[PDB]
This record gives sequence, structure tokens and C-alpha cells, in this order.
Amino acid sequence: MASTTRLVNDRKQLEQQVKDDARILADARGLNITTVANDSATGGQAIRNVG
Amino acid sequence: PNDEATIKALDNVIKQIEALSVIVNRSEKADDAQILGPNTYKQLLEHLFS
Repeated sequence: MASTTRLVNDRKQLEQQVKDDARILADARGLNITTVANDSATGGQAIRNVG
Repeated sequence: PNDEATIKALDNVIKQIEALSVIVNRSEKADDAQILGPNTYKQLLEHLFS
């Protein structure tokens, strides 16, 4: 029970902080949206009324 | 308990924590401004009489 028993939590906090400041400064470069089309047809068997 | 595993775990944890606390964030981007090269006017044709 000393300062050596606080290393794992220290690493957790350090990891979270590094993940945050690695993204605050990263540049924002937006991409161009493409591949948009109507390709969601639905199949099945017809009714074919008899008479 | 084996006393040769605790030392290895402590080594790994210390080394990882210290490798995490050395990396720094620094950028050198420029500004969105332009250069604004020189230019001159040009006159259009005109007709004159009196």
C-alpha cells in the first residue's frame, strides 16, 4: 500500500489523455461523398391473377 | 509466489508509462492566405471622331 500500487490507474489516465490530445490537434480533412445510387430493389414472386 | 514475475511486470508497466509520457504534439502548418502577384489594367477598343 504505497505509491507503487497506483501504476495501472496512472497508465489508464495517461492513455486516455494521450488519446485525447492526439485528436484535439489532428487536422480536419473532410472527404468527398461518392457511390450514391438506387440499388435496393426487392424481388419475389408475382400474383398473376387467374380468370 | 515467484518473485521473478512481479519484477518483470513492474518493468513492463514502468517502461510503457514512460514511453507514453515522452511523445509530444507539435505542428507547423501554414496559413490559408495567398500570394497576390502583380497585375495591370488593359483598355478596350474605342472609336473617336469630331
